[PDB]
Amino acid sequence: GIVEQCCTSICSLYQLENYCG
Amino acid sequence: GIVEQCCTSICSLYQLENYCG
Amino acid sequence: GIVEQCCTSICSLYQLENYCG
Amino acid sequence: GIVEQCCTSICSLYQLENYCG
Amino acid sequence: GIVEQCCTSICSLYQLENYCG
Amino acid sequence: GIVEQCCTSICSLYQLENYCG
Amino acid sequence: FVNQHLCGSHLVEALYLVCGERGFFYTP
Amino acid sequence: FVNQHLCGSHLVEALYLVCGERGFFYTPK
Amino acid sequence: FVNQHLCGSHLVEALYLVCGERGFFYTP
Amino acid sequence: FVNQHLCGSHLVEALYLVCGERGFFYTPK
Amino acid sequence: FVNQHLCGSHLVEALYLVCGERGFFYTPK
Amino acid sequence: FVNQHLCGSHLVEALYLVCGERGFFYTP
Ligand SMILES: [Ca+2]
Ligand SMILES: [Ca+2]
Ligand SMILES: [Ca+2]
Ligand SMILES: [Cl-]
Ligand SMILES: [Cl-]
Ligand SMILES: [Zn+2]
Ligand SMILES: [Zn+2]
Repeated sequence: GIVEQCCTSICSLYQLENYCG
Repeated sequence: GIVEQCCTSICSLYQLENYCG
Repeated sequence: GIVEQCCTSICSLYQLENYCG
Repeated sequence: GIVEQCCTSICSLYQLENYCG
Repeated sequence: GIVEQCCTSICSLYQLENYCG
Repeated sequence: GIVEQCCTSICSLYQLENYCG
Repeated sequence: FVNQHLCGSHLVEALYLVCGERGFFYTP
Repeated sequence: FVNQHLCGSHLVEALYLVCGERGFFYTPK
Repeated sequence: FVNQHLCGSHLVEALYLVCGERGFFYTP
Repeated sequence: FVNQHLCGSHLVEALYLVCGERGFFYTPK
Repeated sequence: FVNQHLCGSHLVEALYLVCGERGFFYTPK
Repeated sequence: FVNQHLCGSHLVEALYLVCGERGFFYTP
């Protein structure tokens, strides 16, 4: 999930967009 | 919607819990 | 009260210090 | 400035990018 | 104190209520 | 740079004021 | 408008803490 | 009550920084 | 782990801004 | 104490929310 | 005006996210 | 890293309060 992806290594704005509605 | 319910009249924490998964 | 003193006119960081414990 | 432009109307992230270094 | 109890393992909101006035 | 100065050793408010405009 | 945008930022932060492991949907 | 709630949220963050090791006791009305 | 808890708080604030009117489901 | 500072910043925001009209005290180490 | 003060607080957080390693200048004038 | 990103988020909030009408420059 987003925590496993983006807390061990930094996520770009586009990578965060993958979690949007 | 949570914005309509909670940004004019304040929402308690119980009312917020309504929107949990 | 900090809310009454500081929520419509801006309080300086100095004024806020008066509320420290 | 940013305050006059973005506190009376919502600014998108693209508009906010103008103030980037 | 709250830092000992809550800054290395997570405190629930019920646990945090112990520090209310 | 501020990250090197303040994200491993904590900075005081005075040290932060170094970066004001 | 802006006041509603700022309200939502705070709503999302409170839902995070209130909802815990349940997660939440944010639909506005 | 919404504006006072939003204001108070930023006030306690400000007190946290200003008060430092002293801490603080936040009282609302 | 508290640090992962604080990280998730920032993630949902980022999602709020990034996702806009689409909103988001936070699934921890 | 960077970790303790980041933790306390989030603690005060959570206490503000949980404690409501009761207010709260923040007393760091 | 406090509401303008609170707005700027969120603006700088959005600028932090948007600008990334580019950094930014906050010029509130 | 993440730790640097999260620390920086708090740095810019603190700079906002400390600097006031002066503004500030955030440059990592
Ligand atoms: Ca904050
Ligand atoms: Ca916050
Ligand atoms: Ca924030
Ligand atoms: Cl606000
Ligand atoms: Cl953090
Ligand atoms: Zn944080
Ligand atoms: Zn706010």
